Amino acid sequence: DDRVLVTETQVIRETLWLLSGVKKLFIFQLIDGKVTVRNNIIVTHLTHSCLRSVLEQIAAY
Amino acid sequence: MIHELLLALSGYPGSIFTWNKRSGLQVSQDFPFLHPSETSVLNRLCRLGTDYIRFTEFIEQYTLHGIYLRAFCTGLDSV
Repeated sequence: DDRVLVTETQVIRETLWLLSGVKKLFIFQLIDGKVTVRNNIIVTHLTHSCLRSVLEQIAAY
Repeated sequence: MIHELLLALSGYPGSIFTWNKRSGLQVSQDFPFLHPSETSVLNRLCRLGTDYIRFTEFIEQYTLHGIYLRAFCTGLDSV
């Protein structure tokens, strides 16, 4: 399975945009009025799953 | 690009910010130098520019006649 391997600081900038209320973001791609995390996001650390966990909470916001 | 935008929000369209007679101000397409996520906020920002252009075009055209229409545009520039 392939993954994009985004850097670290890029996530915070994306998170700020989600807080701003902007749409069409490389992360948190909504489908039916419900924001949802992508599936190929991974950092050097955090074993590809905790990232899906931490983002899932911010997504709820 | 900043001073480029601050003119597009003034009523002067260019290559980066094309102008369409029906839809309004909007970004042409993806640009390599900038990020692909900004292509949205600008489109959200142009929804304001389209208003000022369609405002000032009507203000100049004065269009219908009557003093109460002249004064309305005269005041419309004050706000």
